[PDB]
Amino acid sequence: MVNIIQKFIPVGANNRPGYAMKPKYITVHNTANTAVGADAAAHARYLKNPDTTTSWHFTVDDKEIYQHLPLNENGWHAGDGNGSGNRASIGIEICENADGDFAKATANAQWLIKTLMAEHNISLANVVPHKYWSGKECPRKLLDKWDSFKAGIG
Ligand SMILES: [Zn+2]
Repeated sequence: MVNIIQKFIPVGANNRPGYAMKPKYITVHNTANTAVGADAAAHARYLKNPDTTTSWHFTVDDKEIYQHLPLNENGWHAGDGNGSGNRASIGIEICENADGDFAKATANAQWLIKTLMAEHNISLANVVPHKYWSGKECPRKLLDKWDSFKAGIG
């Protein structure tokens, strides 16, 4: 059990569409941000920035987890417009801050996905990477061994 801090993007913000959502998929991402301090809390603040344009539900680092959006709304992260990526899936971001431990962040993320699958009846097969929707190289550090990553969710 990892601690999940809720810090919802305010209603009204540009990056919070508010469109109703019934998640059927779960999209895994990698911030691709190696800067020091670029953790979960950092992304929560970043997302509440009035000029931010993207948005997702969870951000994971080696220490804890932040929720930016309710699970009944969508976010912009799968880069596939109104496709199921953005409109029917829970977006999760795994931090890569050089001052943290990616392996530990991944273990925390695997726990979150497992719990998320049980609460919204989402099969392991519907746990896909960002690359599944837009074809972009994301999660970069996870793609190479993607099958092994899912095998560890349990
Ligand atoms: Zn991504």
